[PDB]
Amino acid sequence: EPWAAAVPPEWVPIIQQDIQSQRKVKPQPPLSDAYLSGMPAK
Amino acid sequence: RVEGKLRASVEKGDYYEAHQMYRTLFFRYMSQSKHTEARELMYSGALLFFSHGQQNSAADLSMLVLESLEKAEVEVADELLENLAKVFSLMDPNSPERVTFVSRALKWSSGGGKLGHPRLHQLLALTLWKEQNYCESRYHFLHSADGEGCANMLVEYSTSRGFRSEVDMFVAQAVLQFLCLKNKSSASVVFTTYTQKHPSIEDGPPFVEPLLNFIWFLLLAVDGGKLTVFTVLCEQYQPSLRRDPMYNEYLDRIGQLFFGVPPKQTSSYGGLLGNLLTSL
Repeated sequence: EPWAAAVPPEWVPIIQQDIQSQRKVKPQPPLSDAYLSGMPAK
Repeated sequence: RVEGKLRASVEKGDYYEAHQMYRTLFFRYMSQSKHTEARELMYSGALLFFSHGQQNSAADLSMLVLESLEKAEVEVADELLENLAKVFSLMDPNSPERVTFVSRALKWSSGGGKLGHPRLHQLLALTLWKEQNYCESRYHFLHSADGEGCANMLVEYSTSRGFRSEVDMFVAQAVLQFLCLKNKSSASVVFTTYTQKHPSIEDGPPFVEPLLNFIWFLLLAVDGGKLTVFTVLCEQYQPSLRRDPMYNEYLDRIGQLFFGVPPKQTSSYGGLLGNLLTSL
């Protein structure tokens, strides 16, 4: 994994785990009014 | 002196009459270059009308406070900002006048730099938070230097109004937007405060939530000036970053601002919503 050479060594297991976790299908439910209210607006 | 006589007219309920007399003396003092006396009288008059529920007159006198500040080319000072935020807090939250006042007060506070002064933004945000107008509070916190207040507000907002699937997203959204304003200090503080104080986030870093590790690592990479690290992080956390369509656009902007990488996303939800340069 080339990416592992690029980051601090102590980050590597964390990122490895997170790469695996993100493989799991977990669809985001429709985003709340509250969350979307933080979107950019003119 | 004259304040005594005007105050008596308001207390008698002659609001229209007192209002026009305040205006008369304002323009008279202004014509005589007595800008300070003009502002002081209008401010005390505004407060007096607010105490009687006379919002339209109070708001009008509040605009004349700003007229004096503008004409006299007064600079920001703590007392002036606190005065302007006090008047803001007394205005009807559902009046176009409050919108008008805020816009004009922030413009004055910029010393037309043209960014509204961050202490005024902070004061506004605090009021708006107390009023549970979280959407507007957040906007002003983002233009403030107050990451810690922002975080505490967002904990309340996320738990009160957000969904349980969004707990990590609210802090990601705030950090990324602070960084788009090149404010890495507040970005770090909002992250640290939010993750520690939020009831649904356990001890960390590292965190169980990948999006939170991404944001933690991103702050370290930006503060260290490490472009190669930044690039790896954005690549390996794409599944998390796709949860908000705008995250990759914020990261394009952040890459540009901190490292000079030309923006990569061909897509522009920004354009749809408002262009990122001019809609944060």
